[PDB]
Amino acid sequence: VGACVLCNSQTSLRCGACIRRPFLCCKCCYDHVISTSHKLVLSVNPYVCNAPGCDVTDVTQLYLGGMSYYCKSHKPPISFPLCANGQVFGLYKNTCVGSDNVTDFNAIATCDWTNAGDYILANTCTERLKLFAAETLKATEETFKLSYGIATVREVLSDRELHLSWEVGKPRPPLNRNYVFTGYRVTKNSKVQIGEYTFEKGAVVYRGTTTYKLNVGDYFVLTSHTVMPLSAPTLVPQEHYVRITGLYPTLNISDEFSSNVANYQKVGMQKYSTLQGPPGTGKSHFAIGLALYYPS
Amino acid sequence: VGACVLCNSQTSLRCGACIRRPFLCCKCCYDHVISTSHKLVLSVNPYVCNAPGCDVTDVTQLYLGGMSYYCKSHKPPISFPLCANGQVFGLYKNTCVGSDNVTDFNAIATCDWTNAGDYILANTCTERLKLFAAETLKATEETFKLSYGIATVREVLSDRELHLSWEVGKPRPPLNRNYVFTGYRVTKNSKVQIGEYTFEKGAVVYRGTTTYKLNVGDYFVLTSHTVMPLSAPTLVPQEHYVRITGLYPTLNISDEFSSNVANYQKVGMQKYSTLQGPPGTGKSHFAIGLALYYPSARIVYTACSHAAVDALCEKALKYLPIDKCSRIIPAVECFDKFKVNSTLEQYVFCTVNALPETTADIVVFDEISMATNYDLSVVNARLRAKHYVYIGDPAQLPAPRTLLTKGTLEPEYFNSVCRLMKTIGPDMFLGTCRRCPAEIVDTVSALVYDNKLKAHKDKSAQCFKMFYKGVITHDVSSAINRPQIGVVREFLTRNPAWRKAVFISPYNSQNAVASKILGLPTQTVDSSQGSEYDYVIFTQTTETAHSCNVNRFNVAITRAKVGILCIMSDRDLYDKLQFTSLEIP
Amino acid sequence: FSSLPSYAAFATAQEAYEQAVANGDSEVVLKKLKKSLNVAKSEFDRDAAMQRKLEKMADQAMTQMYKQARSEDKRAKVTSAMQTMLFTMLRKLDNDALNNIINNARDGCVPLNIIPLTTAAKLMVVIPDYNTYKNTCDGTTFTYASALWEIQQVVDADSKIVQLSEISMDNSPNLAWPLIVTALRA
Amino acid sequence: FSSLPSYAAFATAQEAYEQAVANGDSEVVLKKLKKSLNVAKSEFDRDAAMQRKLEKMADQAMTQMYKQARSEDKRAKVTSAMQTMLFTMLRKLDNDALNNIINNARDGCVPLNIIPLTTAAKLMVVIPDYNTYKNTCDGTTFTYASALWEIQQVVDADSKIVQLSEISMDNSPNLAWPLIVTALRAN
RNA sequence: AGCUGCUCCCUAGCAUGCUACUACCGC
RNA sequence: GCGGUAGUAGCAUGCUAGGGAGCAG
Ligand SMILES: [Zn+2]
Ligand SMILES: [Zn+2]
Ligand SMILES: [Zn+2]
Ligand SMILES: [Zn+2]
Ligand SMILES: [Zn+2]
Ligand SMILES: [Zn+2]
Repeated sequence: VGACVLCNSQTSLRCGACIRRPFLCCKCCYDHVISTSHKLVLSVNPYVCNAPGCDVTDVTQLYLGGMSYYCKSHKPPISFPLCANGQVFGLYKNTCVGSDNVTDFNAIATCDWTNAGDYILANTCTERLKLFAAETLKATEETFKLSYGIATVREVLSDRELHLSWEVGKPRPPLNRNYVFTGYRVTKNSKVQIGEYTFEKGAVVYRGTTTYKLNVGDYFVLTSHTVMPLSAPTLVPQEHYVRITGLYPTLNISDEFSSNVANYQKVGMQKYSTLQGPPGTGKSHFAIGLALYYPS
Repeated sequence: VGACVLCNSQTSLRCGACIRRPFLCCKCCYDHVISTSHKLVLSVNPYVCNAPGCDVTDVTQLYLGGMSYYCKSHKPPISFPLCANGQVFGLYKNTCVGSDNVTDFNAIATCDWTNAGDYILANTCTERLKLFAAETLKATEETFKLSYGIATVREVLSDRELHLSWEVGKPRPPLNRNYVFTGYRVTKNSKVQIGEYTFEKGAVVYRGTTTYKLNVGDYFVLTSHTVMPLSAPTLVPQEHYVRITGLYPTLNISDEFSSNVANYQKVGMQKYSTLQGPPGTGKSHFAIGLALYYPSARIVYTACSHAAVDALCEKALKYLPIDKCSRIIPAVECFDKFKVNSTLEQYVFCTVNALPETTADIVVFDEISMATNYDLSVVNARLRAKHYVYIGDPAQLPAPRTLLTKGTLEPEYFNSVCRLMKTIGPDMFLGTCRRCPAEIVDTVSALVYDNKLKAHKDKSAQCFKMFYKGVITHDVSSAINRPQIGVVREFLTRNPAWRKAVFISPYNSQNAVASKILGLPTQTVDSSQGSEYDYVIFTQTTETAHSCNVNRFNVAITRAKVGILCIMSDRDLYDKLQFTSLEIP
Repeated sequence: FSSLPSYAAFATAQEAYEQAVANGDSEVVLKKLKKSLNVAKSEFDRDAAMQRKLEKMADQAMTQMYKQARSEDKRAKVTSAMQTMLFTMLRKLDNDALNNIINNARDGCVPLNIIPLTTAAKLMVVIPDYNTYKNTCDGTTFTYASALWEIQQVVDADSKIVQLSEISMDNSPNLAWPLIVTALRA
Repeated sequence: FSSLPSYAAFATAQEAYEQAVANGDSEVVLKKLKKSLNVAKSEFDRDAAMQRKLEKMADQAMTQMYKQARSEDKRAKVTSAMQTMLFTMLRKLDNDALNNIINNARDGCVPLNIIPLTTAAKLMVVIPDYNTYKNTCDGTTFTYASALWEIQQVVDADSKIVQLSEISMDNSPNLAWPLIVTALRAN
């Protein structure tokens, strides 16, 4: 129960066949369901033919019958089309404004994040649609990272090298620290705690976070966390105040931030400023000078 | 459950979308709901759509269904229109008479109190309607004063000055004592108790009520009280009795109140009499001579502000037996020599904000001009006395109106006592200006006062007027003229004796900079009554409706007894005032 | 309910059928007025049924909300009505032992403790003036609550014991008058 | 029910009826325009009355699921409150003495009526009268449950602070007398 | 601020049933 | 002239739901 994605109108409908199950308003949700292959919608209850042994998942095939949603042949004589007027049946019926341009949201919902144009879409669409772009991006690759094989150790060569088998069916992630593995100790009960390692070819060199001795049969996975939805936008709106509000300037300055002081002169005046950071010019120096200029 | 505003018919309906939620009768309430944008009505239960998740607030869209009020699509088949016959459904249905002319009270309810015509309406409409005009006016601007930023202190430079930040989004209130702040000490739990200060620009100079040391991060707010609807109208009807009833005259009289005694002869024979109270003629002398004429009576010395009741307290220290006196202020520093909170005594010295529910013989209400309809009615809500005495004068000063922007409010319509004071004339006055010389008293007689004020002693030949033009610089809530600070620059040179002619000013910040250049004391024109100095200098500095106002500046002129300085840059008062004039240096 | 528009049409139809049955001419021409009059009581008792129930709906809702208004106005004044009712019952009670102390408290003799009922035990009765002293205390005996007490410890308001013989009219304006006259029952 | 395919058709049928009634040509014309109002009436029978029931059904369903949504929100709120109460009251109990008393059990299961006895950091006595006060809490220190406690903050029924010198024998009838003495665990 | 049990009053809804009026259909 | 169905209104019974109050352990 909240606001939909494009329209932000208060709604209670969530697309089941969609990646991250966001809120959608009646007209907005119907626009999504026809402009995508996302044919599942999930309100405070599931929209599936509740008669025993039915498979139908698309909303259009469903009709309301009594205290449930029914398919073609399972309905009673008294029925009603859930998909009518271009807006699906759902809570907060009249308080739906719809979105004129929905194909961007349909594109992000049908996106596989595979080419550069997808990322152009990720940063071209509007504010919370692009927050959703980042959300769905990270979601797709975290579901991806476990769909690789799993690094089961077969034998112990010596220190810093091992031999690894991988399960049949799914491939091998690359040979770098890009994909950080994490292992647990297989026992008679369960798997508990190795740590984060990264493997390259020797023989398989293993770079472990800590000092540890492994035996045959222990295996490592590319774990993912539980990605929750965000609240705040990418960054706040820009506003330029008249003066340094709420901060007390310093009394005297040292030389090695003089060229830096003339910069904190302006950042203290307004909310935020993007910092052109060419590498190694005194960058963390630039950050500590913020505290030197304002200690409290 | 009570009577409506216009019809006074017994009713039970209260307009939800209205400012102060008053009672309205069925037809009367409907007349309001269609003649305003106030589309909310609130009876013993709320008239909204009680089906889950509805937002309709107008009454017309509502229909009765069963034991509730329903909207268009939420109703059962059995329904009934709440809005029928031009009278909305409500208790006391038949006993409604309706009002022929409702648009006045619609205008007051939709009023924002922005222009002078709003005040003209506030005083032209009928009795409880104009009391409601006062109610709504005040209620509005206390909802206004807290819509400004909060004065959060940032730094402690030194004594008497601080650094002030203000919250983003809402503006900064004017820089005077007009907007009295109040502070609390922010702690790990809550905020508690600093006190009432007023801030000006240094740096932020803070004028604190008491001595106190502040730190970083403490903030003050413009607090409001809980404003609760009055009972009585502005003043009781007039009735002229045959004789002084309920009072026993004196045996012999002192000279200094003879011109007053032949006055109290008539305020004692009827109940009330508005007193043309020209500044400084023995006004609190008038007040104390009431008790000198009638000692056993209870005389109620009050005023809109404590600093004004202090004036009547001053002459109680010398002429009134203190055995029978009372000083009433609740838990501000004032005259506290009398016994504090003694209700049933003869002389009660207090301010309208704290006068307790009592009954007394005669009242003396200092400064009837600084007060609005509100307090001048709550005094009657406080006392139904035998005789009422109205000290003050509209040609002195009104309360500072924050929402009054376009147009000025004329002498007529400050409050109800200002009504009959120049339509049927004042019943009463004193003509012996114990203060002014012939240079000022004749000038002010031919000003607004009906050519009244007779000379006291002599033409001092010490009051000066000189014409100028000036260039004006104004930034936030003030106005500073450098060249008119540059004419006092050189006139105070050849005089070693006018060092002690206190600087008066329209806006306090201009003289606050002048005192950085010169050092003379300060004075606010808006609240100048109470103290008078022999020698004072002043500059109008402005031709708009601040300083060239006839009565706003009459007070600045009238408080000097021998000499006064008035640098005139205007045409409005040059041909109208006459002092001795000098050339331009 | 007769002031409804459909009543006029019903009356016209009834007059037509009265004329027809008074003439008794045809079989079908009057049957027209069973296809036009038997309908005339279909948009009449349909319109005059719902309004009659609406009347009682409005009446019941008004009574409910009147009762709610009375209930909200009663439970907001209890601490005046209780005292009024109590004093009316007390003056109806008519017992001298009560009236004595009620009058005494009406002029000032408020006890500073629960009035003891044993033959022993202590009592203290404020006395703020002298005329009050005249009626209550005579010599050594204290008359209060229609009882006979014994005067022992007269004292002024500045906590100084004041003797009994001192109490007289001329020297009365010499004492802190709120006396606290402790005594014991007979 | 005014914007349905049937309002147009009934309007056309009645328009023909009135036009040919003003014309009034034949009895068969009246029969046709009566058998037209007697069939196009079925059109306004079901097209505007069964759909008049679907609205009732749909509104009923919508309010039911609104109520269920509120039902499932209250659950989240009560769950959060209960878990917060658990996690904030746990913070007070885990002294080291609890570890010392549990680690020495043969199994790890200790009775409940001995945990406060040998771990509580504050005792609360309630005394009805001075006679019981003298045999329990006399003086600044006293021993209960084989420990040593020291007295502070003695209070009474009205919960006003009472100093220790006041409770004599003769002063006792002048005190609200469920006196509640609280003491600390001395060491 | 408990667990039952009985009884009155009001309203709502569905269903059932009954009765009356109108329309259609053949017989 | 009958039957049946569709309607509309009225009435009754009963069952459920919601609210108010009282008695008994
Ligand atoms: Zn989707
Ligand atoms: Zn939407
Ligand atoms: Zn199905
Ligand atoms: Zn209103
Ligand atoms: Zn009215
Ligand atoms: Zn509604």
